[PDB]
Amino acid sequence: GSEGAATMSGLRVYSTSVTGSREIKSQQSEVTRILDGKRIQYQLVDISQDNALRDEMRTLAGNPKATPPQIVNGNHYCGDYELFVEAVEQDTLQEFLKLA
Repeated sequence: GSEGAATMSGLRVYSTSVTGSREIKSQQSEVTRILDGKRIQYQLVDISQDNALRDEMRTLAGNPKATPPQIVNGNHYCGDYELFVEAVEQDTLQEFLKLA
């Protein structure tokens, strides 16, 4: 095994409540689900609430035509649902993010 100390990471999941795409939701629900199960410390950022977010998110990510979900670490941009799900599947979710 491996034990020592812990680290403080500001995980943020940029999701929305009002959407028509639908598919997005799935990604959002999933991300949160996986994150939930993984018991990862993160904060659900409702971009819907504040329109600004919608933008702030796009910028952070690096695309105006971006969409949720969106994983962010403190001031780092993990990636999208795919990038996330991918790692998760690869069992390297710790690498993708800013954990290790």
